[PDB]
Parts: sequence; C-alpha cells; structure tokens
Amino acid sequence: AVQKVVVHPLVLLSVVDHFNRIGKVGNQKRVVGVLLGSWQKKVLDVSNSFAVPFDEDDKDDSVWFLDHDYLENMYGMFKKVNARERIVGWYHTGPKLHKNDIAINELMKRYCPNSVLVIIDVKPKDLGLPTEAYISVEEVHDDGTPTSKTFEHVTSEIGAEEAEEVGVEHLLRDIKDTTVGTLSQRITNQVHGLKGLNSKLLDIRSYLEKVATGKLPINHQIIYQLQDVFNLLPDVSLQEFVKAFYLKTNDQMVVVYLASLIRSVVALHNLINNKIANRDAEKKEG
Amino acid sequence: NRHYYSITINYRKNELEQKMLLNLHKKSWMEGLTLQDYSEHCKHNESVVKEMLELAK
Amino acid sequence: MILDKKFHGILDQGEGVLIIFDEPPVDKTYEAALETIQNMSKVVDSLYNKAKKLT
Repeated sequence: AVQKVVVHPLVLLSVVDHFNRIGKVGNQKRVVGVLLGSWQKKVLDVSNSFAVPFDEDDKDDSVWFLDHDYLENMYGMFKKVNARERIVGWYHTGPKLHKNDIAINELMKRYCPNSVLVIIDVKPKDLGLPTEAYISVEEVHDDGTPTSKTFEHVTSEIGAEEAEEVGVEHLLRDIKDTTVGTLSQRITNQVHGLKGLNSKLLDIRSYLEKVATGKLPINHQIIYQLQDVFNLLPDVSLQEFVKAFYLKTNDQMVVVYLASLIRSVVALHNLINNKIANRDAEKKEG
Repeated sequence: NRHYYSITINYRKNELEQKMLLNLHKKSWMEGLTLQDYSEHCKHNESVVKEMLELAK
Repeated sequence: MILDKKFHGILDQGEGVLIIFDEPPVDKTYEAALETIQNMSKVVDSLYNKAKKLT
C-alpha cells in the first residue's frame, strides 16, 4: 500500500522534549506519543505530533495506560487550529519491541485507521537511521502459524520542506552542505567502512548466537533467502570484467590528462607573474 | 524606536540536541545503510557522467 | 563499399571470415586530442613570454 514515508525532525525533537520534561524521576520508560501525519496521499508525511501520559507495570508487561478524552481533545483542538493533518498512528521510544505493542497498537487499529509504528533509541549512540516505519498489517504465513499482527519494515527518509532546514542550519552552524569535491567525498569513503562495519558486525554476532541458541521460531524461512542472496556473488573470477577495468581505467586516464593539462594551464599566470612582478618590483623598488 | 524598543536574543543547545539533531541531519543527508547510493554513482561514472565529462571538456 | 564506409564489415580471402564491429566513443579522443593540440600553443606561448622576459 505505502512504499515510503517522510518523517520530519520536529517529532524527534519532540522526543528530545520527551527526554527534557522528564523531571528526574527515575522511570524513563517507553513514553508513547501520538504520531500525526497526512494519510491522504500514498506517501506518509509527518508534520508534528503530541504525547499522552503512558505508564506500564514493572513485572507484568500486558499493562498499558492510554487516554481517549485527551486524544480527542488534543486532536480536536489541533484539528481546529490545523485541519490539514489528522491522526495516523503512534510511536514509542523504547529500543525493544515488547509483546504488549499489539494491544497498544490495537486500540489505534480499532478507533483510528491502520497505524504505522516507529522504533527509536533513547540514546542517540546508534549510527544507523533512528526511524524505522513498521506497518501494522496481518500477513499469511506459509508454515501454518495463525494470522497475527506483523511489523514489516517500510523505508523512511528524514527531510524538511521549507523552514526546518533553515532553522536546523542556523542552530547548528557546524554541519556542512553537499559540497561535492574532495572533503565530503573522502569523508564518506573513509568512514563508510565503519558505517557498514558497526551494522554488520553488530548484527551477525547476535545472529550467529541465535542460530545455535535459538528457539521460538524466528522465521527461519527468510534465512534461506538471506544466505541465498549472500551466495548470489560467489567470488566472480573477474575474467569478463577486465575490459570494464580497461574502461574505468581509461576514464582514469582521461582524468589524468585533464588534471595535468588543466593544471598546466593554471601554471601560466603563476609562472609568469612570479617573474614579471618580482623583477619589475625589484628593478623599480630603488 | 520612540516608545518601542527591543531586546537581545541568544540560544542554548545541550548534548542531546547536539548529537541527536547533528547525527539526525547528517543521516538526513546520508543513506539508509550508507552503502546503497555509492555504487550508483561509481557505476554512473561510466554511463551518465561521461556526458558531463564530454560537456566539461 | 567498406572502403566507402557505408556499414561495419570487412572481407577475407584465405578464410572468408566476416567480422562486424564498431567504436561508439568517438567524442572522447577528438576532444582530448583537441585539448592537447590547443594546450601545446599555450605552453609554447608561455615559453615565448618567459624566454622573451629572461633572454
């Protein structure tokens, strides 16, 4: 149904507010906020959101506390001031997906339309993208397990339309723009290996752990496609790609001729002014 | 300015806004897995950029 | 007609083998060679200004 979503940083800075207005009480649980957006178009666009007092139990996980009057009053006043945005779903700040999320999401599945779920981290130490759109749809399983709520990952992007780019750029004054060239390219080409190294290294350890020490079926069926796609590149002998290395290396030669020739053109004004300026300033100095 | 003046304005930013918003904006200019759109340009150098290299020349 | 370059091909007498091939990237070596030839006059004129100002 929905291919991609658009999440503005305003809601995540509202999660920064979720971490600001705590008051140093010692709970810092998965505070659930009421996510708002535009479900009209096929693409999802989050503009702003708000929160609702949400408290769980220490031992029992099935305890969840929501509010209908606060949702209808905040949504009623927010719709009165801005009727272009309506309820879409919710989101929790907890890093782990608990079992009670089917009951928490089920309320906004009954009263509200199909709600999207977003799992983020309480500490911004994760290098990866903090936002993951998880659609709440029921899928048929091939093994015969009963139909249950399934959270499929929907791709997400963090973009701002008109003003939030200007506000973020003014508040930071440290981040740089695209700036194609040497630095913005070589930084990605340096740290990209760590950007994949922390992800893959962080995933395959618990993966290999759950291979031998795993039960409660984790959908082993998708592991066959996992190792299949991993074995779709069986160390090609590079025999056919030699001519492609001749093509890319020939373009490299083109960059060599462009650099040497163009820089040789740049040497004109320098290697002329260095003489005509020094000898004339010297002969005319005294 | 008569009977109508103004006041100075300063800002404030803690480490949670600095790292969450900074990494959020860098990620807003980066990719999902950060390895997706690299080979796109690495292999577009042979298909599309060649036109930009000929026009550049 | 191959000497007239109306299509891609080449004949043979000993074996009679027909080969058809083409070279699409023609606009690379032309612009590159023109940049080399045009830059030769740049470096030579630079050596004329410096050779004039020195000796």
